[PDB]
Parts: sequence; structure tokens; C-alpha cells
Amino acid sequence: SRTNIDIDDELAAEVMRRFGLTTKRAAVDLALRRLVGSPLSREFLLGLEGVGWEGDLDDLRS
Amino acid sequence: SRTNIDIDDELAAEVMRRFGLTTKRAAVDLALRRLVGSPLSREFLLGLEGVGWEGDLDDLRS
Amino acid sequence: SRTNIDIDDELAAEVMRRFGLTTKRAAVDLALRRLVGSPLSREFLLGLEGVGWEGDLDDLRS
Amino acid sequence: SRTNIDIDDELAAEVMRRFGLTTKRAAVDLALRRLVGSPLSREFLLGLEGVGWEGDLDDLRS
Amino acid sequence: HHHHASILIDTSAWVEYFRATGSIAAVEVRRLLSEEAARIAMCEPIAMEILSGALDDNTHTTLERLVNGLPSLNVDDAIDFRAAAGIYRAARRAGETVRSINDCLIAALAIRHGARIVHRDADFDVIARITNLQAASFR
Amino acid sequence: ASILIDTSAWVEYFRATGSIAAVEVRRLLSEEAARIAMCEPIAMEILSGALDDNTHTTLERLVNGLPSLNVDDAIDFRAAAGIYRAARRAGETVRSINDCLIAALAIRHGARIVHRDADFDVIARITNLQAASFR
Amino acid sequence: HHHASILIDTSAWVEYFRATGSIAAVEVRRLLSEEAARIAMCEPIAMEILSGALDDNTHTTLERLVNGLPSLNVDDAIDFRAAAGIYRAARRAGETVRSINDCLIAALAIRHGARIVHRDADFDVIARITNLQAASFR
Amino acid sequence: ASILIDTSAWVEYFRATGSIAAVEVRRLLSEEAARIAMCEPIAMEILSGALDDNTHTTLERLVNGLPSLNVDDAIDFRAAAGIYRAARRAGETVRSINDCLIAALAIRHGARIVHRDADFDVIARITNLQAASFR
Repeated sequence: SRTNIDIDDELAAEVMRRFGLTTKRAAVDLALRRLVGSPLSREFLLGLEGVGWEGDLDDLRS
Repeated sequence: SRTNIDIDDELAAEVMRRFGLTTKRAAVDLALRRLVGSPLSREFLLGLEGVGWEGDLDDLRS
Repeated sequence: SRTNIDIDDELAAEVMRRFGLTTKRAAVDLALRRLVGSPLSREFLLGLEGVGWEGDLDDLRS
Repeated sequence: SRTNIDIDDELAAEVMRRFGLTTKRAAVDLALRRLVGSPLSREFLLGLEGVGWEGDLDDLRS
Repeated sequence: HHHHASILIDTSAWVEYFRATGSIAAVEVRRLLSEEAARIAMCEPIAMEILSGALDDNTHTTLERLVNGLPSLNVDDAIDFRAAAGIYRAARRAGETVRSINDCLIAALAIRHGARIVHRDADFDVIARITNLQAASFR
Repeated sequence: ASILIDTSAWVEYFRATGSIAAVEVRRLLSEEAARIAMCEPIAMEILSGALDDNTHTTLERLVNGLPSLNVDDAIDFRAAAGIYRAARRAGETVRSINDCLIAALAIRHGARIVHRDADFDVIARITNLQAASFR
Repeated sequence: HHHASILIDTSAWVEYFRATGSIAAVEVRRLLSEEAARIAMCEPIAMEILSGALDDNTHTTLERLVNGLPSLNVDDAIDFRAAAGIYRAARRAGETVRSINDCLIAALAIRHGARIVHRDADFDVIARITNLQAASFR
Repeated sequence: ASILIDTSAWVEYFRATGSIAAVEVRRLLSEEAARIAMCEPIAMEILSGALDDNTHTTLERLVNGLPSLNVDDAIDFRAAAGIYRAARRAGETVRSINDCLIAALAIRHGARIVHRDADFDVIARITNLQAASFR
């Protein structure tokens, strides 16, 4: 994961301007999370069936 | 600019798979650029062809 | 705060006459306030009272 | 003409920022001219009657 | 606090004055210039129209003095073009006819600034039927 | 400090109801116009009830002519959710989840809200939202 | 050459969460099993989901889900006005819309080129008057 | 360098006429989307002819989602006027004064304009306007 790559400095800063980020680790992280998310394993996702949701969707909508 | 930062191998690989890129650096670049690029998707933009326009440009101009 | 500047006398006089102000300072302050004030005029803003609204806020908010 | 005058610092600064002006004097002149324009005598205004206008407003509008 | 009831003279009235037609519009313009000069405003769409139809370069120069001299009501493109569009579409929906979309722009800017329009163009009659534009016709 | 007028108060003004909220909106327009702010959730509400074409253009002018307090996609929805949950915990109800959103954005911007909706009364009791009710 | 994201609406999500066994829940399960890579979240949906999470552990779990999925952003230069437009159109059509946030969701979906999987009549209405791609599982 | 697509080209695209202009618009959308810009005079034209509600909403979305090249009140109208005058003196005909405004805007921004309107052909002879005709 320690990875040696060319990252456009301007671009990383440009993202730092736009999103009020104070890093590059912040910009890259965001960039990646937005586009493909974070690792969600198959078992996790399947395990959500029956996890429960006690709120009322009618209250939130109508 | 050449930078060594921890990038999760698997997220980058996912990016590569989804966008047909051959390197992690390219993937990361793409992810950064999407963050500060156009808010209108290709799909939306191409979907406008044939949407219609019922006014008369002659009235507005000629 | 206080400063020494050139002000076109005639212009200042005109402002004073048109807005019924007694001093150059007042004239300058009013001009500066109008310059950075709302793009929506007082007249337009007060004209909105009784413009109407056809919606039902209860439906929008439940 | 030159005069000593109290000008709200903040407003002046704002004006300088918005219009990319580098002096308080310039800011103040701009503000005054927004209010009353530049001197047009009654004589000049009345002298415009019959000056001529050989264009066609139908061309410009329809 | 400090009210000012600006009067925006439309190109349509201006032209009458410039040509000295003796029409009620020209006379009204004259009156305005003699009695209400301090209330008269210009805007850049009107200015563009005025300059555009000045064929003689000397006359054009003179006109430039006028349009540069009068206090200006600005066009703010964060607001006024959309408002014009809205006006125009409403007119269309009403089955009304609008000769010039720049009349809708002018009216939009007048409404924003709280100015009344003196004119002789039916477009402004139309627009005052669908918005709260203060307009006075002199045909 | 920006003054964010809520839809609840705005509507009063638009319909010239004469209620205290309408009068306060009028006052705001008269005396503090340069401090009045808009946000896009409020804008959406206002335009969604402007079914008359003329009303719509007019209120669109209003929305476009006021400074905007942005919605931050990264946090504001989360904040709103948090607020909602807190309200529930406090044994209160919120009729509209978008009031939570609006309040979140106000808190982020340091803006104060002028309103006549009990939701903002609730939210000021579980956050540091600066809200003034004219109900 | 990337395929269209699939935005699962709160309406379908809830079924899945509750293990109701309805066609919606089954569809969501299928999506999770067979097309996980195409699933997207947006912040309005996220807000809804977290707001109905009463139990704290459950809430925590759902936060993981919501931060774990790729996100389709809300851009307030565009999406709120578009939602308003959608709403007004619906109203003029004589249609009823129970949640203005469904118009927002649809607006963002259209912008992003995403299709919606749902069980809420609002999305049916919206697909009638826009080019929203919506699939009802009710 | 920004690419302003003129209303004339846009309309071809919206109506799916299959003209060279429509196809070029499509190409632009496909391959050079990041360089496409809008301006408010074009926007006004586009929205004025969008009479259907859905059409108006979606073209509103388009106009709001493209980067805007500003109208500078102090300069652009004067520039347009000048352009018009020059055209008339050249013995040319200009159908729309707002085409002169748009071209002024384009020249000020250093933007090129993609169109199918003879007005821009006229204006590129008498100015430094970067215009691409697909008539």
C-alpha cells in the first residue's frame, strides 16, 4: 500500500481548495471513497438483511 | 510530482477495473479529476439529444 | 478611519443635493453602502409582500 | 479636491476587492458615480432633441 | 431610508426625442429632461440599442456622452437573464406576443432596481400585465 | 452574522397575512436587507409552491438575488440525521427532516434562523442553533 | 465505458433491513450478491436511513454501509432547483408527490446517469414526467 | 480555451436534426465536455424556447451545470454596440444584436464559439472572434 506514484500536485491542491482539505492524503482518500467506496465485504452486505430498522419511513416522507 | 503515500491496493484495483486503466497512478489521477470536474455526467449530456426545443430561434433573433 | 483623499467636489455636491445630505462624509458613506448592498432594491423587496404563494407548506413538510 | 475624511475602512476594503481597485480614492469615485453618474447639464440634455437617429429600432428589436 | 424613484426611459421614447418627431413620447422625454433630470436612469441594454442605431459618428459620440453621463442601473447576470427568460416564457404561455427578448431583460432589470419605464413599445404593456413592472406608455 | 429566513416566515410575507412573522420579514427587508441569506433547501421549498408563472419568476429573482449559504454534501446531511436522532432521544418530534438539514447548515455557517415552525424550537433545544420564533 | 450506477432507494432498503421477504427485499439481496460493484448511495438517502436507526449498534452498522458505498453527490448549484422543477411539473400533471426529497433524489440520479430501484409511487410519478430510469419492486 | 456552444448549434442537438451541427455538439459532449461553457445570454435564449415543463427543467439543469462566462455590464454591451456598428459600416447585415453581445463576451474571455448562424461569420471577419461554423 506504500505506493510510489506521480500525483499532480496542482490537482491535489486544487481538490484541497475546493473541499477545504488540508492534505493530499485527504484528497486522494476522498477521491477514492467517492468513486468506489470503502471495502464492503460480501458477508457484511448479506448480513444486513434482518439487521432491523425501527424508524417510520412515513414520518420522513408522508 | 513523485510522492510516496499509502494507497489501499484494492480500491485502486477496483478503480482500474471500472475505468479500464492499466496503472494505479492513472487511476488515482482520474479519481482526483472527477472530484473537481464537470457535475454533468456523460450519460445526462448525451441523453439531451432529441429532448426537443419547441420555441422559435427566429423570434428570439431574426 | 481617517484619511486624506481627492474627492471630485462637484460629484459630491450632486450626491448631497440628490439624497438631501449635509456632509461629504455622509455622501461617501451612503455611496459605499449602496455599492456593496443587496442587488435587490428596497422597492422590489417590499413589493413582494402579497405577491402570493400557491403551495401548501404542510404538504412539503408533513 | 483633497480633503480629510472618515471612511469606514471595511466598506472601502470591500469595494477595493470587488472591483479590483488599488486606492480608496478610486473606490469612492466609483461609488459616487454609481449614485449620480457624471455631470450632464440641462443645456446638453435639451440640445439632444433633433440630433437625429437614422437607425431602425425594428432591426434591433423586430 | 433614502428613497429614489428612478425613471428608465426606453429606447423607443428616446428615439422619438432624438428625431424631434413632436410625438407625445418626444414631448414627454423633453418634460422629463427639463423637470425630472435627477430621476433619469440608463441601463446598458438601452445604451447598446441607442449607440447601435447612431449612423453618424459625430452623433454617436454625442450619444456616448449621454449614455456615459446618466446614472446606470446594472445588469447582474446572476439574476437578470433568468428573470428575462421567465418573463418571456410567461408571455408565451399567456398567448401574448413579445417582439424583443431584450425588452424582457430591460423590464427584469427595472423590476429589480425599482425603476419605472417610460416607453412606446407594446412589449412593456404586455410585461406589465404579467409582472409588477411600473410602465407608462406614450403612444 | 447572516440571517436565514425560513420558508415558514417567507410564506406569511408572500401571502400578506399580517401575522407577526410577516411583519418581522418586512422589517428585515426594510432594515437589514444586506444581511439576509438564502439556502438551496429553502429555495426548493419556495419554488415548489410557486405554481403561478409570474409568482415563480418573481420568487426565483428573490432566491437568485440573496447570498447563498451552501449545502456541504460531505457533512450537512449527516448533521441533519444526527439532529433528528437527538430530537427523538429528547422525546420531541420533527415534522420535516429538511428542517434538520436547514438547521445544520445554519449552525455550520453561524447564521441565525427567523421562523414560525416548532421544528426550529425543538432543534434549538438540542443544538446551539440560533433561532427566533415568530409564531 | 463504465456502466450505470444503481441507486437503491430508502424504500427498498428498509424492506431488506427488516427481512420482510417482499420482492423489494429479495431484489436488494440479488443486487448485493450479483451487482454489488454498481450499487451507489447518495446523501439524502443516507440521512433517511440513519434517521430511522433507533438502536445505536444498528445505527453504527448502517453508517458503515453508507460510508462504504460509492456516493453520488448533491450539488446545490443544480439539484435543488431541478427538484423544485420536477415537483412543480408533477403538480401541474395532477400527480401527487409525498416527499420533495424523492424529487431531489431523482434529480441527482438524472444528473449522474443513475437508475433507481425503489418501492415508492413518487418515483413512478417522476419517471412519467422525466427521463428518470426507475424500477418499482412493489 | 473555453468552448461556447451557440444557441443555434444547441437547438440542432436538442431536436436531433442530424445536421452537421448536431453531430458536432454530440462530439463535443462526448470528447471535450470539460471545456464546454455557457453564458447568460445564451442561457436566456435556451430557456425562453423551452416551453414544456420537463424540457425546461432539464435544460435549466444543463445551464446550471456548465461553467459560466460572465457578462461584464460595464464593457460587453458597449463592445456589442461597436461590433454592430462596424458590421453596418462594412455593408453586412446582423440579424441579432444579442449575437454581437455573445461575440463580445467570447472575445473578452478568449472563448471560441461553435455555431450555425451567419451572424458569427459576419463578426469573425471584423473582430478577433474565434468562431467555428457548422452550417
